[PDB]
Amino acid sequence: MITKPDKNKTRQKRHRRVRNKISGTAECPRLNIFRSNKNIYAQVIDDVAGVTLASASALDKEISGGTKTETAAAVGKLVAERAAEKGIKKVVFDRGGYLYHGRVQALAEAARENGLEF
Amino acid sequence: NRLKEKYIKEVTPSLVEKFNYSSVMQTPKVDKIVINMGVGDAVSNAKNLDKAVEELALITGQKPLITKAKKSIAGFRLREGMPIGAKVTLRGERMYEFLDKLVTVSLPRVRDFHGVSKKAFDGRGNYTLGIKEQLIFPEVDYDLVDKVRGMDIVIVTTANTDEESRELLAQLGMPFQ
Amino acid sequence: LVPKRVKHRREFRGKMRGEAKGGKEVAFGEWGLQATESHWITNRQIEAARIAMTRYMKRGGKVWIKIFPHKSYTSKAIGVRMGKGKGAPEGWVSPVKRGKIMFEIAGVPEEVAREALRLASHKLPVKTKIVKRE
Amino acid sequence: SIYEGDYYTYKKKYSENQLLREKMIIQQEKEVKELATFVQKAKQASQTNHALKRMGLERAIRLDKKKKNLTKRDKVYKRVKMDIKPNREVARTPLKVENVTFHYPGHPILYKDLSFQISGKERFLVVGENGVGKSTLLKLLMGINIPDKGKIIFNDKTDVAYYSQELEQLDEEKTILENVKSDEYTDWKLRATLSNFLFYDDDVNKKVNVLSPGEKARIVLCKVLLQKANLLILDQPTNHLDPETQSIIGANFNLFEGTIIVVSHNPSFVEQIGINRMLILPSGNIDNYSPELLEYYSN
Amino acid sequence: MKQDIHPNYQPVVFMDSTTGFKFLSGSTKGSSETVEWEDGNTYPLLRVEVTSDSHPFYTGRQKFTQADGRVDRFNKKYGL
Amino acid sequence: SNGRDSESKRLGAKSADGQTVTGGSILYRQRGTKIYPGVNVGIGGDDTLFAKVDGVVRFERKGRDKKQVSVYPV
Amino acid sequence: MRVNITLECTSCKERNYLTNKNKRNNPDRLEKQKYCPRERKVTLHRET
RNA sequence: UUCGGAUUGCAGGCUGCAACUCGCCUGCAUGAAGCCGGAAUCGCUAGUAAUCGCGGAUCAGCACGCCGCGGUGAAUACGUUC
RNA sequence: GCGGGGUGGAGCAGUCAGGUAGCUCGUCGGGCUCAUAACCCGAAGGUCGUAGGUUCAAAUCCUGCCCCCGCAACCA
RNA sequence: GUGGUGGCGAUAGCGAGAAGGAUACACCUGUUCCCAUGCCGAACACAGAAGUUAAGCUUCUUAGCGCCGAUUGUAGUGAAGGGUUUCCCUUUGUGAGAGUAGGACGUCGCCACG
RNA sequence: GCGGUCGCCUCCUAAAAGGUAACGGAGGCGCCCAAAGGUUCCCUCAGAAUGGUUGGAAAUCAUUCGAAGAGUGUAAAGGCAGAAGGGAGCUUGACUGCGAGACCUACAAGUCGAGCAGGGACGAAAGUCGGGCUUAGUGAUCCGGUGGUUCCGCAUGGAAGG
RNA sequence: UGAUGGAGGUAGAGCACUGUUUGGACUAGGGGCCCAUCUCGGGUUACCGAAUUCAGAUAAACUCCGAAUGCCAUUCAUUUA
Ligand SMILES: Nc1ncnc2c1ncn2[C@@H]1O[C@H](COP(=O)(O)OP(=O)(O)OP(=O)(O)O)[C@@H](O)[C@H]1O
Ligand SMILES: [K+]
Ligand SMILES: [K+]
Ligand SMILES: [K+]
Ligand SMILES: [K+]
Ligand SMILES: [K+]
Ligand SMILES: [K+]
Ligand SMILES: [K+]
Ligand SMILES: [K+]
Ligand SMILES: [Mg+2]
Ligand SMILES: [Mg+2]
Ligand SMILES: [Mg+2]
Ligand SMILES: [Mg+2]
Ligand SMILES: [Mg+2]
Ligand SMILES: [Mg+2]
Ligand SMILES: [Mg+2]
Ligand SMILES: [Mg+2]
Ligand SMILES: [Mg+2]
Ligand SMILES: [Mg+2]
Ligand SMILES: [Mg+2]
Ligand SMILES: [Zn+2]
Repeated sequence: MITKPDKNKTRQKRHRRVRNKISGTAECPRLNIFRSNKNIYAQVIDDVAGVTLASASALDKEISGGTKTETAAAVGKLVAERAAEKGIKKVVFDRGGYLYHGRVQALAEAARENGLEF
Repeated sequence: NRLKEKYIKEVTPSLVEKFNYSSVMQTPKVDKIVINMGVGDAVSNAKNLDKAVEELALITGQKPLITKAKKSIAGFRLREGMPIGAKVTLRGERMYEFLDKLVTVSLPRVRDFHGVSKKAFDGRGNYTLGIKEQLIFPEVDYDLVDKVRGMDIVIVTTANTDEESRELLAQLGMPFQ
Repeated sequence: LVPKRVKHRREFRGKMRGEAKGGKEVAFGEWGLQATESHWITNRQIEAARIAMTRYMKRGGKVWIKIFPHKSYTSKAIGVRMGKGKGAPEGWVSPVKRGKIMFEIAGVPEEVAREALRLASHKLPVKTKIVKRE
Repeated sequence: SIYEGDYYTYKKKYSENQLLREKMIIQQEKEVKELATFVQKAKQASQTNHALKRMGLERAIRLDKKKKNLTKRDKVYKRVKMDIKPNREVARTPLKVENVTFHYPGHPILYKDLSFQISGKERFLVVGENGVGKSTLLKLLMGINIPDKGKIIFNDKTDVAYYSQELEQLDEEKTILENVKSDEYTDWKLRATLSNFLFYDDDVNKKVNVLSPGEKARIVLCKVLLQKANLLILDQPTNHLDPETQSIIGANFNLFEGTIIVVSHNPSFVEQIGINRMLILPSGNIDNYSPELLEYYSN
Repeated sequence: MKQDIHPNYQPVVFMDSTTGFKFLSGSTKGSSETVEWEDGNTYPLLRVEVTSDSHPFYTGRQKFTQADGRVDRFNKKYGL
Repeated sequence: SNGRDSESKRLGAKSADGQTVTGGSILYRQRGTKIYPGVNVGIGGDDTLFAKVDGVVRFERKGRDKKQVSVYPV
Repeated sequence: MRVNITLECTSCKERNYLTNKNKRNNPDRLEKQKYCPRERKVTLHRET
């Protein structure tokens, strides 16, 4: 008998504290990241309005796929260009309670390169 | 790999059949093994703790975590944070290897060995074996030990019931009384 | 009767206004002694009332003392001028407000109960009346 | 403080000054005690005795002014305390040296077929002059030097403690406490003994590199004491030690219940130890100790 | 697994000298004697005299005679 | 012996709800965070709530059992 | 034993900062990287 | 300790009606204190002290005791202050 | 309320200024003596009133508490 | 329908029980990789898709716990008065806590995949 | 008169803003930390039950229950489990020149402060940092010491002295 | 003065925390006491009884709650100055 904590629950416990000093505005939306064992998702959200201005993920059918790190980089590029189309340039990067090390870091760097200012 | 192979091959189907599990995921398994050596003599001489730590590391194959007294107790001449007692955690392949060696070699070498207890269950399917003395593990070398000492080996499994835990441990080989 | 401990050695005299907050009805016993006025009751008075009640009952039945002298009161010795801090603790009292059931009794015929409660009331400093369990 | 004269004159002048200072502090304490005793008497008198209560407060003011001008007696500097005891017992033949020859490669043989035998609980003095082989012989016994010829045998009952001449047993980089760290002694035991050697509190965390030669000598001696050996190979132990500590060292060794192989050019230290047999160098001569030591020195 | 802090750990084979029961498991101790093993591999061999198979308790049969009754001692003593 | 006490610290609210206040005005003095700082409201080194901007003060409830102060410019 | 100390810029020898330290816990002279207003840049300040 | 031979377990030999209280002895096993003994104190002047055995009376059985026998075999005595 | 003290059986050090528990008498045992005393030789006897802090370490420093001793507890 | 992400006082919860993984989320397979354990690839990080709804997870049932909670009455009390005035009473306004009827196993949004 | 007290912090008195006295009821302060500060990241307690060598009520170990019953250097109150509690890495913002505007207030003082500039610490970034969970840990002027100073320098240059 | 919005923990009330506290149920444990001791293995007082639970109280320095008033403020409304 031993219980293995829900990793998503632990993520969200950290993510609340992260969000306490990160919020999305119309002129500086929140770039939230969510990570799955299979996929990864990015959302540009306006917390004031509570609406996802733009979205990208490993299910867009525009990302051919590959290694999960490479999929994250492709998703980062895709969200950056979609956000640019909607005129969104500056963003505040919400790492969603993860560690800014691997897949999330690759996604963030892809977004930075493709034009999101942060 | 012997004990892991034994488990996955023989034990898993046997437990599945015995306990009528809908899905294989329900099969109890040894999650981890935590071996704790409580050294109160550290207060008198830290070298006692150092020798105990060296013995435990040799026995286990991993550097132990040197636990510290969470509270200061005058009864034992103990101040909070004093490095009294050590432990090691073993999972996966190292866990299986150490458990197999304990079953085969170390247990027979125990003085006047008549088996292991059959009641040291927490009530949730986790067992603990209280070793009275070292020198039963072949790695000890029976000579380096200036002072003989014991330990407590806690086997933590996913078994929900003491019954399932007992079956798994027996199948893995446990000389219950 | 004295508390084993007190958080504060000295305490305000206080004010007794209105009915008792609780314990106005007989809980355990068959009969009870209800105070019709508000007044301090010393541990000495409680003990005197208890002795009277029990002795008349012949130590039979059961007796409950609902009140307890939680509060402490101090005093100043004769020949001491006003000031120089509060006086040293002297005695213990229970502030009893009208409607409180100070004593309860059971296990005895009604005449014995009424007579025992009458003796206890005469020992106490408050006007009282007899009440039956509902 | 600078005096005119010699060492004795300084001691005479100093001893008198501390005596005259001590008497001053005594009399200042008596007057304070006198006032204190009266202040208390007034304090406990009846509140109705107005005059006594008044006088008590007046003397309380004088008592306060006294206690604020009362010279503190300087704490007398504490002397070293040594209690060297052997764990085990000496044998009748602690050390056997037989036909031992040794030469430093490229230099004349210091001694040829040197053979001596110590008896146990014996004060053995290795006499000689500078550059004659005294320290070489002691290094030979410990094992620092391997004998060119012969054998050196220690009885299994013999534990040996070595005090090197040049203080080569201390780590300058480490602290005092780190140097004395041993598997057989706990922390407070180390601190207690270091306090007996005048290393108090955070004085044990000082690096050995900043200590004076004399303070380092105490650490080496402390290491020797903590061994609790029954054979003491000491090479000029009193070197670097202040005259007071030398007498303490000699007196305690005299009472040591074990064998002592000592080298010392200090005439006072050898007298206190009470040497039994002296070994002269370079002319090997195992001899009974006596004022004939002077005869060898003359010759 | 951290590097350079764990005691040297190596695979090793154990054989029960009495019965010859074999098993491969890791250990801190190393054996100069080495043996072959299935899969075409060799490992250091740490021979052991007492193992589960050899030890009486695992077998379930006891080597000891369990001593004698005192009257039986007396029976053999006086031929009775 | 009793008879000691410290000067009162004049804690409490210093601006009413619905009042207009200039930037930097102290809204609330407190020990600890009895009331939390909301929008455009900062909390000082000693838990004093002040307005970061000019606006009207509003005391709201932060959830079930916590209060909060916000300053809304017009 | 805790005592107030002055930190002086090692470059311009300007007594710039005032602080305090426990001698027992920090026997050696304290050193910090602090802004030197005279030189208007961060420099090594050592206790005197 | 290959000194020591207590204590203890086992297994036995005898005598006796009988060996637990409570005999002696034997074999195996175990292997205690003890490293030459504080204040003080004892015997002995030659075949003596020391030391080595042997026999005996008592006695079914049972002595490190007692009586007796021989083997080997010393040191010291200046002197009578105490 | 003001002081003084709690260490071996008794009396006292040691406390200030942290390292290691002592002196005297007394007690127990053995000697000497015809016997007792004196004398001689051994041994025991306290975790320092107590509970917590400070320290690496407390008989020792800090705090409280409990005991015992002396004084005071009201003045024209 | 599922998965992200929010707003609103738990009427959003807790407990118990039931169903599902098509997708998705998960467990799950390993440590070669960046990275990591004051020891452990348990965690964190990485690579992958053998099996499972077992667990989490989502949906559903349930008022057992927690939560919300009307009306009436009462205590208290502002104002105006009275009395035998430590206290008590009267007129007028306000009006709890407690106790209860009852509510409630959430609702209001955005996005991606269906 | 004797005893007690004199300044600062916390609570109750204090009558639900603030303030409010008594020789009223209770406690603390005259410091501490070179990390017990800043930042980034990460973590969640106390006790209980059960099982387990020394080990005993109670040392360390494991599962479960457990919303705070812990901890927060230090009194109490307030606050804190989105941590202010705890661990680790790097660091010195425990910065310099200030400071709109407030609180408090007889004065002298005391308290808070966004924000600007300079030059930095941490972080990928957002951003945080002008000491510490908050509130005690302090003393006017005169006089003197030490350092800096493009200030003055009794005819002028220095000096002395400011 | 009315309307509106606020901050606060008093009266009252309450036991959700902290003290104080009554009775009932049960009992760890403690006290006696016997047998049997290896204090040890038990059987007992309706002996004292922790903790839990049921019922019932209590508080200036207790609060899950919580007024009436008073207080702060409104480019508000009426009157007034
Ligand atoms: N490591 C060495 N290498 C070469 N020669 C040496 C060495 N050590 C000593 N010698 C020589 O040995 C000779 C004597 O040796 P040793 O060190 O014993 O002198 P000593 O007896 O200790 O004299 P002292 O202590 O009074 O100075 C010296 O002349 C010296 O030069
Ligand atoms: K009456
Ligand atoms: K017999
Ligand atoms: K015979
Ligand atoms: K894994
Ligand atoms: K499931
Ligand atoms: K519900
Ligand atoms: K840090
Ligand atoms: K109250
Ligand atoms: Mg030399
Ligand atoms: Mg105050
Ligand atoms: Mg601050
Ligand atoms: Mg011998
Ligand atoms: Mg004769
Ligand atoms: Mg209500
Ligand atoms: Mg008021
Ligand atoms: Mg107020
Ligand atoms: Mg802190
Ligand atoms: Mg001039
Ligand atoms: Mg009230
Ligand atoms: Zn500079």
